[PDB]
Amino acid sequence: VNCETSCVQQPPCFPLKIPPNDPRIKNQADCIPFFRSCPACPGSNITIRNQINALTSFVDASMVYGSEEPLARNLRNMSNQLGLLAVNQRFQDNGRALLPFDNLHDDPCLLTNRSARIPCFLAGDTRSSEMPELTSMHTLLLREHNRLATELKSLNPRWDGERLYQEARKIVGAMVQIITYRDYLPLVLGPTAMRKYLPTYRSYNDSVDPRIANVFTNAFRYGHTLIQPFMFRLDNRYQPMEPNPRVPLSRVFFASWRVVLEGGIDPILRGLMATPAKLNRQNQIAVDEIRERLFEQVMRIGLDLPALNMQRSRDHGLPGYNAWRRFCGLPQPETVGQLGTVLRNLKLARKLMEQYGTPNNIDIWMGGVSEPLKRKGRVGPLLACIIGTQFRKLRDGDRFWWENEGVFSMQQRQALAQISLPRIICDNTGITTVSKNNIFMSNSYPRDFVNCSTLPALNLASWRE
Amino acid sequence: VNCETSCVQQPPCFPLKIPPNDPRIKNQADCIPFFRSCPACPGSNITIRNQINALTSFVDASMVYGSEEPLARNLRNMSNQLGLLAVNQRFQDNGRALLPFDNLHDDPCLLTNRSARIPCFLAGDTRSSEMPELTSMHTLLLREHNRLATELKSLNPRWDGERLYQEARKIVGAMVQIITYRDYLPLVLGPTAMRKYLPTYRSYNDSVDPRIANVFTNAFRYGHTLIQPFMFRLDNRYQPMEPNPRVPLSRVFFASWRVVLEGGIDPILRGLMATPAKLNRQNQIAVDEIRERLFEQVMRIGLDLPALNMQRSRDHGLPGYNAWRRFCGLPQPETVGQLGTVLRNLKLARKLMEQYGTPNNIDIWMGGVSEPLKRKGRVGPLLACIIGTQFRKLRDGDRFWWENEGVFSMQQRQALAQISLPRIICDNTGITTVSKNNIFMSNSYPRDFVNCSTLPALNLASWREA
Amino acid sequence: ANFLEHELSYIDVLLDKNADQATKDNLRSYFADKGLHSIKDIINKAKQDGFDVSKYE
Amino acid sequence: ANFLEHELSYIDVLLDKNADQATKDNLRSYFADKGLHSIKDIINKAKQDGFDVSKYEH
Amino acid sequence: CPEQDKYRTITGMCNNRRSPTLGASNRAFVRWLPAEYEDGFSLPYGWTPGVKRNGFPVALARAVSNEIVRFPTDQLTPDQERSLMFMQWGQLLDHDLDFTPEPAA
Amino acid sequence: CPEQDKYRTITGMCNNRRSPTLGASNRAFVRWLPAEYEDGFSLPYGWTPGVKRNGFPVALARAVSNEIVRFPTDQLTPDQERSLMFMQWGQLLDHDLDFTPEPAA
Ligand SMILES: *[C@@H]1O[C@H](CO[C@@H]2O[C@@H](C)[C@@H](O)[C@@H](O)[C@@H]2O)[C@@H](O[C@@H]2O[C@H](CO)[C@@H](O[C@@H]3O[C@H](CO[C@H]4O[C@H](CO)[C@@H](O)[C@H](O)[C@@H]4O)[C@@H](O)[C@H](O[C@H]4O[C@H](CO)[C@@H](O)[C@H](O)[C@@H]4O)[C@H]3NC(C)=O)[C@H](O)[C@H]2NC(C)=O)[C@H](O)[C@H]1NC(C)=O
Ligand SMILES: *[C@@H]1O[C@H](CO[C@@H]2O[C@@H](C)[C@@H](O)[C@@H](O)[C@@H]2O)[C@@H](O[C@@H]2O[C@H](CO)[C@@H](O[C@@H]3O[C@H](CO[C@H]4O[C@H](CO)[C@@H](O)[C@H](O)[C@@H]4O)[C@@H](O)[C@H](O[C@H]4O[C@H](CO)[C@@H](O)[C@H](O)[C@@H]4O)[C@@H]3O)[C@H](O)[C@H]2NC(C)=O)[C@H](O)[C@H]1NC(C)=O
Ligand code: HEM
Ligand code: HEM
Ligand SMILES: *[C@@H]1O[C@H](CO)[C@@H](O[C@@H]2O[C@H](CO)[C@@H](O)[C@H](O)[C@H]2NC(C)=O)[C@H](O)[C@H]1NC(C)=O
Ligand SMILES: *[C@@H]1O[C@H](CO)[C@@H](O[C@@H]2O[C@H](CO)[C@@H](O)[C@H](O)[C@H]2NC(C)=O)[C@H](O)[C@H]1NC(C)=O
Ligand SMILES: *[C@@H]1O[C@H](CO)[C@@H](O[C@@H]2O[C@H](CO)[C@@H](O)[C@H](O)[C@H]2NC(C)=O)[C@H](O)[C@H]1NC(C)=O
Ligand SMILES: *[C@@H]1O[C@H](CO)[C@@H](O[C@@H]2O[C@H](CO)[C@@H](O)[C@H](O)[C@H]2NC(C)=O)[C@H](O)[C@H]1NC(C)=O
Ligand SMILES: [Ca+2]
Ligand SMILES: [Ca+2]
Repeated sequence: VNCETSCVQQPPCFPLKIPPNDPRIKNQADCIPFFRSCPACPGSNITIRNQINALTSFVDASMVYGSEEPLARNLRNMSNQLGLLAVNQRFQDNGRALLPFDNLHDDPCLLTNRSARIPCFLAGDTRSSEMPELTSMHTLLLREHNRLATELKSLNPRWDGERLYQEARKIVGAMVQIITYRDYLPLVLGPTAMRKYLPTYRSYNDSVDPRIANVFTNAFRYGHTLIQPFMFRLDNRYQPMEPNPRVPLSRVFFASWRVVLEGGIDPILRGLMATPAKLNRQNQIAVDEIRERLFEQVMRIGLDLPALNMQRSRDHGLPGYNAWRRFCGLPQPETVGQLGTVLRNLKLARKLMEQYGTPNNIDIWMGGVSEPLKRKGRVGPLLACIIGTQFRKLRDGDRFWWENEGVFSMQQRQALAQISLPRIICDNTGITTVSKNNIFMSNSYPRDFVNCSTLPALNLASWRE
Repeated sequence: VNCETSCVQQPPCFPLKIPPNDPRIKNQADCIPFFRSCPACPGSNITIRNQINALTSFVDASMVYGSEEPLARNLRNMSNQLGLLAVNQRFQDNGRALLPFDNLHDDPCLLTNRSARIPCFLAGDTRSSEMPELTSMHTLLLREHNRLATELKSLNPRWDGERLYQEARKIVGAMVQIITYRDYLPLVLGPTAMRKYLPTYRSYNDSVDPRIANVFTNAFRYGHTLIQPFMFRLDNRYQPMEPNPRVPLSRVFFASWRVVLEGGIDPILRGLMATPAKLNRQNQIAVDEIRERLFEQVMRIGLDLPALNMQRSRDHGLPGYNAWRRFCGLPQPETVGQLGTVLRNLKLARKLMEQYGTPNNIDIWMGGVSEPLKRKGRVGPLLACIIGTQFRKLRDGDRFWWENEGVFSMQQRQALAQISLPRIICDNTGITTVSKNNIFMSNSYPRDFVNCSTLPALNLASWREA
Repeated sequence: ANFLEHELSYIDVLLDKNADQATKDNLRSYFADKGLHSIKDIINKAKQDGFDVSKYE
Repeated sequence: ANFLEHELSYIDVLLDKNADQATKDNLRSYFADKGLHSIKDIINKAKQDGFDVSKYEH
Repeated sequence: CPEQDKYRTITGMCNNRRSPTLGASNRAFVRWLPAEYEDGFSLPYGWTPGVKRNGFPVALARAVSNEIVRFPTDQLTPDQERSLMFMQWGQLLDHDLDFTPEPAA
Repeated sequence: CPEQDKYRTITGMCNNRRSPTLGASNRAFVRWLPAEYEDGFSLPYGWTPGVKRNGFPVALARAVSNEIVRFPTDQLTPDQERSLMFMQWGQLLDHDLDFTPEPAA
């Protein structure tokens, strides 16, 4: 009944059973912990179970600002009328801001080092501290808000705290929108699927449903295939930082301490920019730092993120692979030979047939990440359909989409078109040399790196009253 | 608060307020009773409210057989192994079966004629007694079941009760399927929409959702426009039956006594076959017997079925007209002039705009029934889209669709292709002259009538199991 | 919940001494599924539900 | 639910004698929305939730 | 759901083997469009006095009936090309397809 | 739903004016396909021992992971044309979009 310590299968626990000849877990009476997701309609014999989204579906930077009204108030600096977000009041990063600390029941970040007694961070989403690279991205956007607010006040002295926070939030949201749809998604879907699932924006459509589909919570976990087994940190010459430049991830999960003490966010960001991602390969899907040692520092046993993915699929009642191919207009393989043709791999086909029996029962994440990738993309046809379909609904179904008439002026839009994640680092960190062009493709120092001065800033001239 | 007697608006009640200058209800403090439909997830702040279908979406003759297993058992004659449905034990119709009587806590039928003390009937659906014409059709299908079971027993003597029942049920289900998609829906949609929404059947598709859509519960009430204000009864020369050949509908709702004591189902069926439907017209939508006197004999006030339809759609959270046109790929008029073009009627467009302000708020039933009818159909393009779309899913998404490989043999399929509703009436009543061609178009006696002998029966030879 | 009028004819078959034993067991089984186990239970349930059982002795 | 670490700095502004009174009313109002009406109620909530408020008493 | 079936369930269950409630009795209707309620999730338009729908007053359903639907019944137009059976079969068919329960008192 | 507004709500509410919960927080996911549960409506595949899915035993997720996903970490292939920031922005973006609550302890 306590899903963390028992292996008993009784609500709300759906523990993963252990096969014979597991490489890590020898004991078949053990399990991997799993809580079924909260039902929309607790207790019902009539409804078909469904899970809940605790956030706004929209790309509105809710991970910065919160998706619930109390939390949003708590994240704000209410000691002034400058419309700023709260910053850590105990520690700083070479003078720059850090996320405030949260007050949790069983702070997992405290169970990581213990000596350092550094609690978890507080942010718009609850997972700010899961890996320090994520925390550095939260911290960056927090600082960018406070930058924008400061500058807007300076430019519009008459403006109060509400107006400031709101106007800055509007910009932080639009910056997430632009990075996401201009620089990122085309490198996930590839050119052909981008043009197919995300044609040039026209206008808002009050009849497009902007909800997140159940299936997207599992299919967007494609990015678990990109996760490298170390966290990389670099000095001001983009050289390894000593003494510990390559931390195994099993020692980075929930490690808020590493941010406050082991040099702040500047090193981590440099590392993200100059280190390549892992490539998905059909024989190299995900690594053991998440497949064997996920959250080992804060739990009884280490977890298998891939297997969690596949248990969740089942907890959420997701149809299998072939059903999703039919949905997306893709051929549905029945035999092992036909699955070989779809995967360009009769070996992987055989392996999936040995486990699943039919291509119909293949779990979505597994089938999805098995598929050969699209040209210049990092997902295959199935996953590109699901992901592409969803991001279109979040653009066309968003009343406050940055390009929609009435959200920004033509002048304001012209200014925003110059934003770039590189500049945001230039503007909010101690880093003076950053990636170029697509930050998501640039990955080699020094070849792919430029000086900050060579980059245009965001002109807030159009935000004068 | 009892929604039947209170006009207070407190859950679960959503009473219809009365406008000033109501032609019928002079008392503005009065109201029309309405219970909101039961929520799937009662009490939730998180889910978006939705209603429940208590029946099988499939065209499976569930109104004969029941949609719940206890009820289905109770509908069966369990005193022998003949696989029959239970029949009335007190009354017959010139030798022939009636539906048994139900035992209700509050039985509205008993209120229609207090002296005759005839309760409501028991059937697969709970509404069989609402109008004697509906009861006659339920009675017919029950009889057809017992005929088929009898004949199958004769043909396959070793078969037990369960086998008989199931095979007869399977046939009655296919008979409803065939009448519905061969004879009925083409005269609802018209040929253009039929070819668009109901192309030739291919095979079962386990990926087609066969659920009823919320909107369909409101949009299929199009048929309220076809309702005539009398029940017609005719004798065995197809001449008016005395004393009362034309009974006002407000005196036939729940009036089971009329079937039992005023001469059985043969005159009611004759009436159906040899009397026109009402035509839907833009200035003649629905009649006063359902707009002013619905169930007036069995409640405190007469109801307004059209108004109920529109309150219900609001209860069920349905989008308005223009949202449904967008859904169906149809133009969405903004202005009164554009609504006039879409309705081919500027006067009605004005009337709808006077009430609703925008075509976006027109309730779906009202917008649906306002549309000019498709050629050789009796709905317009929006209702034809909704209704066509639904019945496509009910066919393609049904594993036991009669034409699906493995449900019937090829021989059994050829046999079923002969069935017709007129023959069923011949086989189960004292009527020897019935409608020709499409029963649904044939309507004038004697021009459109034939002798039963001219009609071929259902041959059950391919049901023989050696 | 409620006893049905046509079920009274089933009470007649149970009290028919010359009716088939297999027929009686099929009906007892029908009623046993509805929670009525003896002929007394069945007649008593019909009374509760408004029927007149005076011709049962 | 739980008192937050950064809210301790708000207790400092309230107890700053030389601070702006409009600033103090903004904060009183912030805490009054959370159900905390007096400076005592605020300090006595922070202690429950794991913080030290002795640096504000004897 | 039994991997073998000769006849249909009474409840409609197991018709669809992958998703065996679909079409069965006592389940929710399917939604082809997101729902439209006064408060977002529960309340019907017309519930609260003064609350507009999409910027316009909600018309009383009985007013809409009175002003658009009512007509003089002796002027009714018979359908040359449809029998009364055509209406009756529709009702009988509706009763194979849908029944939306309401609380009792 | 204010008929006029300048900024977004925190909850996402009123973003769509016709259907104002759409995209708001603490609302159910939308289903693009009918759901697939062991018992039709709630139980997950693999819940009950010996219950097959569409005619075949349900694979332990950890078995699938062991056989299909596991690889030697020293073999890992760097992506020439994607930075580590490309994975990180995905996670940050995931957290703008969805979070599926579970009970605690
Ligand atoms: C068995 O039936 C299923 C169910 O389909 C339905 O069956 C009947 C009831 C039909 O009358 C009709 O009502 C319907 O087709 C059949 O599966 C369907 O197959 C179609 C065709 O591929 C497929 O449509 C494609 O969907 C994708 C995914 O997005 C869709 O769903 C989301 C849901 O919210 C929507 O937001 C979205 O708008 C869309 O509806 C979509 O990407 C495809 O469109 C893109 O590609 C097209 C070209 O490839 C292009 O023309 C278009 O502009 C887009 O770029 C869309 N394709 C087309 C041609 O419409 C359904 O999703 C799929 N659904 C299901 C439930 O499986 C199935 O074929 C049939 N099988 C057999 C054996 O007959
Ligand atoms: C605003 O967006 C609306 C939604 O747009 C969707 O999402 C965006 C992000 C894009 O992906 C977009 O391409 C998507 O469509 C959009 O409204 C939509 O418009 C389409 C096209 O008119 C409508 O599709 C039509 O639907 C009817 C009804 O059947 C549908 O529902 C049933 C049950 O759910 C399904 O089984 C069907 O597969 C359909 O999904 C169909 O009858 C119709 O097709 C028939 O007619 C066409 C034309 O002759 C033929 O080509 C077909 O073969 C068929 O014979 C269409 O499929 C869709 O319902 C509608 N959705 C909504 C929400 O109303 C709208 O147009 C956009 N507005 C603007 C101006 O941008
Ligand atoms: C004699 C003919 C008909 C009626 C008497 C009658 C009555 C009703 C009533 C009272 C309702 C409920 C209204 C409410 O919102 O409270 C109702 C609903 C439905 N109808 Fe009616 N109807 C008669 C005739 C027809 C015909 C000819 C129809 C269509 C061809 C038809 C349809 C429907 C449908 C589908 C419903 C909804 C059923 C549900 O409970 O979901 N009716 N009718
Ligand atoms: C350092 C990188 C990442 C993690 C650590 C991490 C961890 C998780 C965990 C534990 C889950 C929950 C699994 C479960 O079913 O219990 C999880 C879910 C989701 N991920 Fe993960 N993830 C890391 C990295 C990524 C990247 C790069 C993603 C996208 C490109 C990504 C996506 C997601 C998504 C969308 C989910 C589901 C979210 C929800 O709660 O709805 N993750 N991740
Ligand atoms: C709210 O904003 C104010 C103003 O920026 C912050 O005040 C600064 O706090 C830092 C760190 O404690 C001090 O070194 C500065 O001297 C302060 N500046 C001024 C001008 O007062 C305050 O810390 C913020 N509060 C929160 C909770 O973030
Ligand atoms: C746990 O956190 C402690 C607290 O900072 C880390 O200790 C510091 O490590 C650096 C680098 O070795 C030393 O220069 C400091 O003097 C240490 N501080 C103190 C006060 O101990 C420690 O390294 C962390 N644990 C691990 C395994 O890294
Ligand atoms: C079950 O079927 C039997 C046989 O058809 C029915 O018995 C007949 O009932 C009628 C009406 O009471 C009698 O006139 C006949 O004499 C009976 N025939 C025989 C062969 O006994 C019986 O009524 C049916 N039971 C139910 C509940 O419908
Ligand atoms: C109500 O039911 C009674 C039967 O209890 C009907 O009375 C019969 O009416 C017919 C036709 O007028 C007479 O020939 C019968 O002799 C009457 N029977 C008895 C015993 O009274 C009555 O007409 C029904 N309907 C009305 C309009 O009240
Ligand atoms: Ca969001
Ligand atoms: Ca049915």
